[PDB]
Amino acid sequence: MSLLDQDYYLSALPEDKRAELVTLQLTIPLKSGDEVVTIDFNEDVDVSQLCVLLESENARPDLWLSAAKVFVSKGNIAGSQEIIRKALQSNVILDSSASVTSLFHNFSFWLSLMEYVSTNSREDQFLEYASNSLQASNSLDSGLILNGIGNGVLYAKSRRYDEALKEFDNLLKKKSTNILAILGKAQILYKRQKYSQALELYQKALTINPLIVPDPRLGIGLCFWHLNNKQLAEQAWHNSLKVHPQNNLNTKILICLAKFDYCFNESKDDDEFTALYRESLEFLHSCLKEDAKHPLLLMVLASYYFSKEDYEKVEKLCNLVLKENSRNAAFVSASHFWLARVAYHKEDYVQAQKQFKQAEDSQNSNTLAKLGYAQCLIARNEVGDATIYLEKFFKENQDSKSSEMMLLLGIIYSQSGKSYYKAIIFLEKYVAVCQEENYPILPEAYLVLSRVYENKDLNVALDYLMKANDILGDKANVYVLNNLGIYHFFRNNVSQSSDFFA
Amino acid sequence: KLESMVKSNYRNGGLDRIISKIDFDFDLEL
Amino acid sequence: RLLSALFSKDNFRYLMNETSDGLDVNYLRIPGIIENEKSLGKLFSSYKNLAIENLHPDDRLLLVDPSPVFFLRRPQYVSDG
Repeated sequence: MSLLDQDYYLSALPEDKRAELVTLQLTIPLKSGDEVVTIDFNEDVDVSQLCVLLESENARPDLWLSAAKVFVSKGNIAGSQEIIRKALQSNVILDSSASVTSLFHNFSFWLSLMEYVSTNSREDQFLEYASNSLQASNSLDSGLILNGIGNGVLYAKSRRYDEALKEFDNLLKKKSTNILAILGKAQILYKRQKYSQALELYQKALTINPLIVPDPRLGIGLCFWHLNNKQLAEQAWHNSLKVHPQNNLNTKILICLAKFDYCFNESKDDDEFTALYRESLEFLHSCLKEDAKHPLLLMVLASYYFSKEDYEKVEKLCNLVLKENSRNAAFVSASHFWLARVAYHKEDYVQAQKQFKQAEDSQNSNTLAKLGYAQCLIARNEVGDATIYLEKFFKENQDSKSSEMMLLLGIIYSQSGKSYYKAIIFLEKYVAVCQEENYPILPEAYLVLSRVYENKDLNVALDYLMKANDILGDKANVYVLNNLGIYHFFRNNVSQSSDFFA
Repeated sequence: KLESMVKSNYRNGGLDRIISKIDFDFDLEL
Repeated sequence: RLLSALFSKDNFRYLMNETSDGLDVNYLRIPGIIENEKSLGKLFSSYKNLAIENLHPDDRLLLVDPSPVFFLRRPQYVSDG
């Protein structure tokens, strides 16, 4: 078949869009007349000398902005800002219309956006710089739709989603072929958790432009993850990596996470689990040979090293991530959770409970941190406190499928005795969730259910005891057999009772 | 039988021991 | 081990929130959208020559609904004769 790569959509496009759009050499006419100069961006192009030459020759603003874009690709954000400023100082822009000055103001706006993005810090200062540049551009030329796109992006960064959505509605009124408007709308919808609504926009953008940056396939894979079709997500991410093999390590990280999830939830045997887990570790390490300080990779490796009893290195990585990415609360929550898990072996119940609470406060979506908090409450013999916390969490999250939480609730209520009905409900929910997940149902839940049903239904209790015995197999104990025999004796099953007693 | 075959140590809770049985050397900075 | 099983169930669900770095959109990222002032319009009109057919078959497979039938005509107004 036809190879799926960047060259595929290169050949799909006409040769005008193939070579010219990716030229690393810029042709600049000279002020002397027909003389021109060609400077290759592969070589080390100096910003100051190039700007001085451009000002002397008074070249078209397109060349200035193209050089700025290339220096952006080089990462020279300061150099691109210098290019923009000296272009504003150039005679061409001063003698041109206000439209060119507005376009360069919007370019400086994009420069501020990239400076904020590349650092994820000083957000207010760069946002104010970008806002001032965008306001100047709009005042100089308000008819440019790029000013509206910049306004919408500014609203999105300040979480003014309604105004950005209105701006994208206006852009859709102007034209429905605007790819950037589609991307911004889909980003806002994903931020608003409208995964499917953003997914239609992702598909439309991908169909319109398969070579558009940012990659729509990243959002499509996120939606497939939200729609459980993670296999298609991985396939689309592989296609994106083929199209974008550079500066897209996040796709490889997502692929590694998907492989780890598949290994956890699909390995049919221990040997297959080991093979898949080691392959995922090798792929993660190969990605780490490019970047060795990525906080998410360290957090992921912390799980493996905690499973390897390397708690000291887990603490080192957690502290390093906390120092680097304290802005991200999710990393703080994960580090606190792992510190509490490490201290659990040390049984620092007060310290582990405090760490679990801090993890919950950092990121409330971390259910595991709350479950560890409840477990630590149990460790400190806080039966009532753990019960109250668990009831609060369940009543706030009645739709959450925390099977172990429901099992613990059932056990606590069985110990209480008076709340047997909630215990039955929670144990049945745990049984159903385990059956849906194809996970081994704990026979202890069956024993608790039989104990509860002793005073309600001997038939259901006996059936649950039989199910627990079938799960145990050779693990049947003396108490289970004695209770089965007593059940059959009460059922007048003399033969079965005698066999169970034997 | 794949439903019963998949039930093994990691599902039973012996996942940590399985990871301990998998040894790998990283180029750790810390 | 109960918390280990809970982690295995959860895996890295809530850790994908930071991975949204691909959602950010910047104009300068595209190489050829800026080389001319109207390169945006040219590239928006460069893909009008392309369609779903020109998409790669594997990328077409990525277009999954969240075939024509012979008995559903498209309406007309002048007919023929």
